[PDB]
Amino acid sequence: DQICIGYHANNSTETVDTILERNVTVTHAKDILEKTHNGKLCKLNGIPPLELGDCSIAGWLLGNPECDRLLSVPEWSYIMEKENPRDGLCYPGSFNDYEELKHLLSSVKHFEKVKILPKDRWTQHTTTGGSRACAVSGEPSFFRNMVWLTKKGSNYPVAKGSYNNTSGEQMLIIWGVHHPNDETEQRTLYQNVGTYVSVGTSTLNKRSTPDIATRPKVNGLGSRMEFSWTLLDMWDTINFESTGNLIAPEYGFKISKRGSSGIMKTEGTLENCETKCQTPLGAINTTLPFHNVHPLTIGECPKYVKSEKLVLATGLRNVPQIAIAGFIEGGWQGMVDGWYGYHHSNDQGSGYAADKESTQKAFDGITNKVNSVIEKMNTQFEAVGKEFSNLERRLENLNKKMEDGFLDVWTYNAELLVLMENERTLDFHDSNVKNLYDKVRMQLRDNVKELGNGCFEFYHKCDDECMNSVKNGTYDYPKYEEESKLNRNE
Amino acid sequence: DQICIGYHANNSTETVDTILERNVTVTHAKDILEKTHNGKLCKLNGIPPLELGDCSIAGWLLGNPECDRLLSVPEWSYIMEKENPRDGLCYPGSFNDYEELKHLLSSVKHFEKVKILPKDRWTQHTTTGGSRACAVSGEPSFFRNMVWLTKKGSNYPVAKGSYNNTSGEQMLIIWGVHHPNDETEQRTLYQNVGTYVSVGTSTLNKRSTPDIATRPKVNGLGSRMEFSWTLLDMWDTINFESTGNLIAPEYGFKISKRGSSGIMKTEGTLENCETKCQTPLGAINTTLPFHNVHPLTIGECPKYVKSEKLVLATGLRNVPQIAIAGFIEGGWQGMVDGWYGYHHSNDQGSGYAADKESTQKAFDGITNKVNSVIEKMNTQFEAVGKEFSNLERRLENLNKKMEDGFLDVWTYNAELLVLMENERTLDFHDSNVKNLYDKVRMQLRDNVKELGNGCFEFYHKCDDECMNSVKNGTYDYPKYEEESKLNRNE
Amino acid sequence: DQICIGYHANNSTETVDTILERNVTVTHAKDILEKTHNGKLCKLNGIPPLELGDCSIAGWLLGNPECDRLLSVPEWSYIMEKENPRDGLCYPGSFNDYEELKHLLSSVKHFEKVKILPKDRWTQHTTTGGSRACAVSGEPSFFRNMVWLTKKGSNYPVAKGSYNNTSGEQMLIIWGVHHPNDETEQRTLYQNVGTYVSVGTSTLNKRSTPDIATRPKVNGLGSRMEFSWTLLDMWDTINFESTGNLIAPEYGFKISKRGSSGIMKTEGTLENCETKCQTPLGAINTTLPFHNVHPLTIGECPKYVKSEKLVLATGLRNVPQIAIAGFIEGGWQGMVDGWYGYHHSNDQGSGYAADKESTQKAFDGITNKVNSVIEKMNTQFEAVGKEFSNLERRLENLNKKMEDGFLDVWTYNAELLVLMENERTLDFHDSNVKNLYDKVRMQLRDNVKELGNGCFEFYHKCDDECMNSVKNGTYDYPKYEEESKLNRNE
Ligand SMILES: *[C@@H]1O[C@H](CO)[C@@H](O)[C@H](O)[C@H]1NC(C)=O
Ligand SMILES: *[C@@H]1O[C@H](CO)[C@@H](O)[C@H](O)[C@H]1NC(C)=O
Ligand SMILES: *[C@@H]1O[C@H](CO)[C@@H](O)[C@H](O)[C@H]1NC(C)=O
Ligand SMILES: *[C@@H]1O[C@H](CO)[C@@H](O)[C@H](O)[C@H]1NC(C)=O
Ligand SMILES: *[C@@H]1O[C@H](CO)[C@@H](O)[C@H](O)[C@H]1NC(C)=O
Ligand SMILES: *[C@@H]1O[C@H](CO)[C@@H](O)[C@H](O)[C@H]1NC(C)=O
Ligand SMILES: *[C@@H]1O[C@H](CO)[C@@H](O)[C@H](O)[C@H]1NC(C)=O
Ligand SMILES: *[C@@H]1O[C@H](CO)[C@@H](O)[C@H](O)[C@H]1NC(C)=O
Ligand SMILES: *[C@@H]1O[C@H](CO)[C@@H](O)[C@H](O)[C@H]1NC(C)=O
Ligand SMILES: *[C@@H]1O[C@H](CO)[C@@H](O)[C@H](O)[C@H]1NC(C)=O
Ligand SMILES: *[C@@H]1O[C@H](CO)[C@@H](O)[C@H](O)[C@H]1NC(C)=O
Ligand SMILES: *[C@@H]1O[C@H](CO)[C@@H](O)[C@H](O)[C@H]1NC(C)=O
Repeated sequence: DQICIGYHANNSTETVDTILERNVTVTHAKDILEKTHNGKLCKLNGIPPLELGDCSIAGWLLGNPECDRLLSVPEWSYIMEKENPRDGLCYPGSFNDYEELKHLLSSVKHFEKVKILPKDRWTQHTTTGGSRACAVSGEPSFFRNMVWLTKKGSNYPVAKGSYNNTSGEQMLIIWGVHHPNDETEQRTLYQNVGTYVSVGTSTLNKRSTPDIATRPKVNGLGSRMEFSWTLLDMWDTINFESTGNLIAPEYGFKISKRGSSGIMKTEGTLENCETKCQTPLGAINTTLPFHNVHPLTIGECPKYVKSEKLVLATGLRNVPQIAIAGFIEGGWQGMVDGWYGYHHSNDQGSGYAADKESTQKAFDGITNKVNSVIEKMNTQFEAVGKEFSNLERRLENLNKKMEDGFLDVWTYNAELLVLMENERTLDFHDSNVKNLYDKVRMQLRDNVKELGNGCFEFYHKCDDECMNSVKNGTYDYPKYEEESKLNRNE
Repeated sequence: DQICIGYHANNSTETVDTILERNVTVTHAKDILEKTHNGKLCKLNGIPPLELGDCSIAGWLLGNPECDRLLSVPEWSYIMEKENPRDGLCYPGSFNDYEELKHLLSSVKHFEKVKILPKDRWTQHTTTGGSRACAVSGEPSFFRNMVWLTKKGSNYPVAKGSYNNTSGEQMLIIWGVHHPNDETEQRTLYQNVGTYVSVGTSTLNKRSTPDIATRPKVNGLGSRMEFSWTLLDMWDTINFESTGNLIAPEYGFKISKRGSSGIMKTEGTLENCETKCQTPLGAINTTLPFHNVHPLTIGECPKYVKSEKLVLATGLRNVPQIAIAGFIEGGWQGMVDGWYGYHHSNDQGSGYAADKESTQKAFDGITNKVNSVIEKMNTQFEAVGKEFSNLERRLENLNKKMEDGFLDVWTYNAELLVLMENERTLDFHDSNVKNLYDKVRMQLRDNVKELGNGCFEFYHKCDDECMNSVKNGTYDYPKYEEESKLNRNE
Repeated sequence: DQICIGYHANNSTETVDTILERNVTVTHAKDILEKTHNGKLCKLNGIPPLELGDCSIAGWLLGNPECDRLLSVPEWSYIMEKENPRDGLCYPGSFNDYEELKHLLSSVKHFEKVKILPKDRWTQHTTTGGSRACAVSGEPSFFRNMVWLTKKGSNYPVAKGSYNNTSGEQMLIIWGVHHPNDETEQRTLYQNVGTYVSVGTSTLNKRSTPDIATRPKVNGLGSRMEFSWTLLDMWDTINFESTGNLIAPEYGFKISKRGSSGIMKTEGTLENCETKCQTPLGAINTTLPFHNVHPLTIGECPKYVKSEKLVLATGLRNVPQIAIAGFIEGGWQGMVDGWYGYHHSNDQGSGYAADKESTQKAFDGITNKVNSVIEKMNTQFEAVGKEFSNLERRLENLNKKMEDGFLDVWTYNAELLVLMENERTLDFHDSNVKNLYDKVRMQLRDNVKELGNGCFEFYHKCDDECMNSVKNGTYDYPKYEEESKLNRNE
């Protein structure tokens, strides 16, 4: 008769990394890093994004004639913009606080265009001005959401306009100021020199004066146009007053829906698909705590790491070599129902077996460990992306260094955690096997003979019921004291 | 004769969490998180705070007529301000670089008011202006710390004034510019059109021109007042010059004391205590590495975590059940003098004991562990809290993201550290018990018989001195070697 | 005849720190923190720095007469500047966006000065102005890279100038505006009142008006000069137009070489030495992952921490005290071959030996642990250091807070890592020795008698070949079973 204690081995080729060893083959493993994507731009939670195409945000809001497909725009989940859009400001100029406007748009999901100043109200001025830069079918034209005021006859009276925000939400209003190239242009367009443009709300007070100077020609013109924006609160009034050089708004954008959104810089096209996580390269469908696809992401997505491999060991170490010995020589390829178990060879045949309580405890421990590593990570809606102007380099560097530092910290945390946990579980398995061996040895006492390979040779004749009692921890030592004593002394 | 090796158990119900198991009952535990406060706003280090009430910082510094109780304020530890103060700028207008001024006030603990420009020196102007917006008992009034200059007769001469900073410390000076509603108001107040206000120091050069336009009525007036502030260095001069629309200062604020302070947004009223860490909800009396009361604190306070439980295990696992058995079947409820011990049973009675060396070593190790966990955390006087305007949303988002990232980093660190250290301790105790058993077995050798439940049956007769020796570590094997061989063979 | 198992001891006094106990003496240890430096300012990768001396960046770029040595500066690796330089703006004034220019200079390694507007093209103006502030050898002078335009006779015509950037790279151009003290000075210099300065590029449009007011006297003058700068793109034009108060540039700075440089604030002088890492206190010459010299470094430098000691244990605990006993009583001073070994004593002699397999496994384990700790840290180039004005205190506080937080996080990480891995290394060594003892006992079975101090006593007579077989792992139990059974019973 004979009983042996050993562990389980299979044909797996999965390897993990520990703090003491590299490339350790294991029976089972779990990957906690996602490295794949579908390479497509899809809908987020069932709502399609807003595809700007070759247009810019300023061109969309101002009403560029080449962006006429965006006159009415439905609800969106995020905005897709090209890195260097072509159709922006057709008339050369600037746009004050552009990055602030984009950041505000990062948390707006829908707009509603409202006619706040009808074009026909300017009954004392000419409202049909145009330029060759914003030309449609050769003929000169202008922005579709703005009105250009010009003298009627040889008179430019004071232009006054007001609007009381009775819409129901905050309103975004954009106006502009014209900077001509020479005094002849100023006198031909506005008939007076020394003009002003005045805009004032309950919390805003701005006055601007045109600048007349020769400038390098952009898009064929030496003139410029400066645009400004404001947010009109509910039940608040905006006033306009100008003696010349005023580009007046005809529409105002009301914030109809609010939420978490962002601007994605991409050159692709929307495709028919759905997802819950979106990256500039493609969507992610995963349930793991890490990924290394792209730092910029929109939606509820796992943390981003600069790691090419993060594998948690779950099973034992694969050292399969092997009367039949025990755990000392190596693992077993015949035990296919548990991690740790027994092996017996008596008169009524032989065979393998598997201990239940120890395997259950080890399995529960490993499951708790992996769940604790996974669920201890906070996931929220992250839309990390910001634009800075050419005079805001220090702020941009600060933002970049902050993101880089946090990324490095989390990379170090994940790597060290996995490296140490793999070593601990590998030692845990050996400790469990040794504990089972010690328990069996203590329960058997002097009635058996050790062999040095994890196997015990019995002195008495142990049948199947006695082996079952041994495996279940119900061995009756007194029942075999007299029997085993005779052979031991002989 | 029996001598058993075991550990201590009690009737505790405290539970700790490890990385392999959850809700593990322990004999002793230590809490390293505090979740309680007294809910009272009250003194920091013996210095009462500055309670503004319904007044804002701008209203206090300018001298709003509704804040006359603040015209002479003593030392303070921190400033208490409401979220939306009611008595600020009685005259509608704006304040330039308001948030920078508040940040500067975050490091000032006392002000001294110095009369730098007496009201009676303006002998060629009228210095009794007022408005219905700032009215006391119905009659018009004005800010108590500034002078409104108006034409005398029908002339407004050029106004000049200067001050040389001979006070011994840095001084804060505030001036304002008036923006009328129409030309008639400008003519009846200053008699001139196209005026300027010039303020200049060694490192400052500012000139402003009033803007005349129709604006929505706030507090009944279409006019606005714009205020600016500067910091005048020691032995430096400030120059004022204006042809109209100048609100001139009468007082200056010199920084008498400097230190660490802050602005707390609460709606409560000062009460009586003597604390050292203040939160907007209440005070904290703690000696623990962490807390979860409120993020924004003033003083030296523990690190803030988004954790509801952080308990460190400092004792053994509580297995209640135990002739008398050993550590195989569980712990003892009758050994009340230590962690690891013995239990002997000879003809002269049977009682418990306690090994002192092992218990002392384990106690020292656990104490060093907890002190290493607690004492490596750096604590310092932190006054987190900053303010941003409507046109600085990117900066606000950057600040919030930085604070949140650091908070999650520390949360993960603390939770993982506690989870691992609990397993380390629970394995340490079992290893110590195993080592004690192994040492006793090795020094006893063949003279005893094992029983598999943790204790030994003696072959000779062991009196009290022999048990004292085996506990001591000076058991004499040759003394009983001949006697032991006699009964072992039989 | 007996054989013992023990470990290695020596005369070292190195000390390490663990999490359960402090001040542990180890046989071997590794220091991973450098605390030393040369104390000199040297050349980075063979390229000497730019020594500004008593000059500022503005003084060097504008051409202060005292800073006449920095007119043909060659390529540099980093810039050395003083905290309060003496030779800056000789004529009192300001410099708009000075900090942005200083930040841009941290990514430029060479400037080429090209003449864009020669001083002789101003045929209708006087270009020989000067002041007593910027005086050389008593006679008045001015900046060497700037031109002061004044009236010729009693006329100041419209001054126009332009330049097309055909140099081959981006250009840095600096201009200025003069602010006089009284109308008499303005009439004496420019003959016109109500002048302007206009500067325009493809993406820039600026207009300035002189300010005439009485100011405190700095350097003997009540007048100021305001300087501004731009970055001209390739194939772009800059236009200058002025009716007065224009300080036109004569040279433009071409970015000839771009890289990663920085500005170091020091009061020292350059010395003849080479280095790869530079700090304001000296140069670092290391391979270690950490240092604690100075937070601000330029080059490839280890991470900075606030620790005074970081030592990794790579050996055993030094407990030297010893028939010869084994590992129960202490280490051995005579077994200088490895870490773990045996001592044998038979009739053919006695001596010490070592087990090569276990020692090698432990050695590669410790080496792998050390390499894992050191190599996982990411290093790169970062010229840490930024400047902020007096109105940007919140931004400076944000930068300081972020840097301090990251430094604290990394210090905590390194300290806890060192403690836990030291503990695990000591436990590793103890477990290895115990495993060797268990292996020998298992292989030798009943032919030997245990003694309790790590030594076995053979029942048979074991010669040198049998001892070598025991060390080898090929001890033949049946070959000695018959003889060993005879002596044991008697
Ligand atoms: C571990 O395996 C990887 C590939 O799986 C190999 O690149 C690396 O060199 C291996 N490491 C060692 C120490 O053999
Ligand atoms: C704007 O409309 C609201 C609601 O009708 C009204 O209360 C408010 O007085 C209006 N504004 C003005 C300036 O009349
Ligand atoms: C995403 O993965 C889940 C697996 O949990 C699967 O059920 C689902 O169909 C997948 N969806 C897509 C769009 O691939
Ligand atoms: C263990 O299994 C044996 C099988 O022979 C059975 O007799 C015994 O009652 C079992 N004991 C327990 C506690 O399940
Ligand atoms: C642990 O106990 C708490 C309450 O004491 C309970 O809320 C929680 O669900 C328990 N966890 C498990 C895994 O049983
Ligand atoms: C201001 O006073 C100091 C000393 O009181 C003096 O040195 C300085 O010259 C004064 N300033 C002026 C402009 O006179
Ligand atoms: C126990 O050991 C100590 C050694 O310090 C000795 O002084 C004492 O006498 C011993 N006690 C007994 C009962 O042997
Ligand atoms: C330790 O012994 C070595 C001999 O190998 C000797 O060189 C060294 O000086 C000794 N150190 C001390 C502190 O005794
Ligand atoms: C550890 O050794 C150092 C010597 O470098 C000593 O200063 C320190 O006090 C020691 N630790 C303790 C706890 O005494
Ligand atoms: C500047 O020079 C480039 C070629 O070097 C030329 O193409 C461009 O037209 C020039 N600029 C102007 C305004 O003519
Ligand atoms: C720097 O360290 C290296 C170590 O390899 C050494 O050879 C070299 O002389 C050192 N140089 C200086 C300047 O210390
Ligand atoms: C010991 O093992 C080595 C294997 O490398 C073998 O060559 C040698 O003969 C063995 N010697 C003895 C005495 O077993």
